[PDB]
Amino acid sequence: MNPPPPETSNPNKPKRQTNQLQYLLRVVLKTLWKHQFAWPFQQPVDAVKLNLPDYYKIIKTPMDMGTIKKRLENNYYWNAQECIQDFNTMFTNCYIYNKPGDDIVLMAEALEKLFLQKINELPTEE
Ligand SMILES: Cc1sc2c(c1C)C(c1ccc(Cl)cc1)=N[C@@H](CC(=O)NCc1ccc(/C=C/C(=O)NO)cc1)c1nnc(C)n1-2
Repeated sequence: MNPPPPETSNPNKPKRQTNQLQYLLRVVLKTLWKHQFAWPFQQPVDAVKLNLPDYYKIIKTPMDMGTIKKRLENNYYWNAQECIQDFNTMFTNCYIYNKPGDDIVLMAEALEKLFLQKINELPTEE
């Protein structure tokens, strides 16, 4: 069975808007989301439909861009680092579960290259 998805709303979690978080939505997420290779990462891994019964035995901190998108739209984060960590968790999970040269790894690598290029221009905090 699939686990519940990561939370995207929690009144107990401190949060704010920052210009860096705005950039993470308007530049970083938008750039990756529209990419031809985005689709496997646009929602949680459905280990039932994909017949990956071991997925959530290996991947204990799942993350995906659907979750990130909702978190950004909900202003769920306190700082840019929290959101950058979610992106890196997503990429790392893919590399942990899969193997070098797999199609899904090539897709993650293409998205990660753009992620790195955009994060390199993260604005200074206002
Ligand atoms: C909806 C999702 S989420 C997700 C995947 C898919 C289809 C994929 C995946 C996505 C795109 C591509 Cl091109 C190949 C595999 N992988 C699995 C992991 C997975 O099933 N591995 C086995 C697998 C199954 C089918 C193919 C098909 C190739 C093909 O060319 N189809 O004809 C290859 C390996 C995986 N990991 N991390 C993520 C994220 N994924």
